[PDB]
Amino acid sequence: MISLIAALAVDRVIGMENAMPWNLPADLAWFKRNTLNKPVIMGRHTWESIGRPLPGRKNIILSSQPGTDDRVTWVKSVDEAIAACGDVPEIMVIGGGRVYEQFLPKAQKLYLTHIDAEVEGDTHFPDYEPDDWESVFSEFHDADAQNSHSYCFEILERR
Ligand SMILES: NC(=O)C1=CN([C@@H]2O[C@H](COP(=O)(O)OP(=O)(O)OC[C@H]3O[C@@H](n4cnc5c(N)ncnc54)[C@H](OP(=O)(O)O)[C@@H]3O)[C@@H](O)[C@H]2O)C=CC1
Ligand SMILES: Nc1nc(=O)c2c([nH]1)NCC(CNc1ccc(C(=O)N[C@@H](CCC(=O)O)C(=O)O)cc1)=N2
Ligand SMILES: [Mn+2]
Ligand SMILES: [Mn+2]
Repeated sequence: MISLIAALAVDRVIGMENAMPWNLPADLAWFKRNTLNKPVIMGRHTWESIGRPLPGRKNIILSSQPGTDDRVTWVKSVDEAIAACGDVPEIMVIGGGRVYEQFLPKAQKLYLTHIDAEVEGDTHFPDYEPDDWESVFSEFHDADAQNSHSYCFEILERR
């Protein structure tokens, strides 16, 4: 099964100038917890924004160019990415925008964080048909001393 995980600000913004302007440690804890010990698939731009391999996870990067780092696995197509994961229960697709768009039709599950933030961005989460998805978990949090915005963890499963 293929899953997508993402953090969306208002108007499905997910990034700006190859970075994420907000800082939500609670959300990054949620990301870690839901990805650890699973393969993660990402695009090249997202690899360059993270800046390092994510520990405890098989890092798989999509790029039409040859790899420039043997600490991670490089692939050249969507099908090859999926094959490189092997026989695992859950593949996590961690973006960015162009990668998300390609894996959304294959995905059975979405892990979305909705952040109450107004941010100008250049990258959006793909527009998905709400009828196709059933919310099976929701958890709202108010802002606190560590998290400057209110946010909502949501898990959706394809109907
Ligand atoms: N808020 C969130 O949840 C997340 C936000 N982001 C943000 O998204 C932005 C980056 O997203 P985006 O600009 O769309 O870039 P992507 O991360 O989606 O990566 C795009 C690159 O990945 C390669 N690629 C994608 N698909 C293929 C394919 N089928 N075959 C071969 N190569 C492929 C290409 O590399 P190449 O050009 O070398 O061929 C392409 O240029 C950043 O700002 C990041 O911070 C990222 C993840 C999560
Ligand atoms: N919900 C969600 N939030 C995000 O911030 C996110 C996402 N999903 N999907 C992809 C993505 C891409 N960018 C990044 C950037 C940094 C880390 C990172 O440093 N993660 C550490 C966090 C450790 C912690 O704070 O607990 C990790 O080990 O996963 C991960 C993904 N970011
Ligand atoms: Mn197999
Ligand atoms: Mn806010």
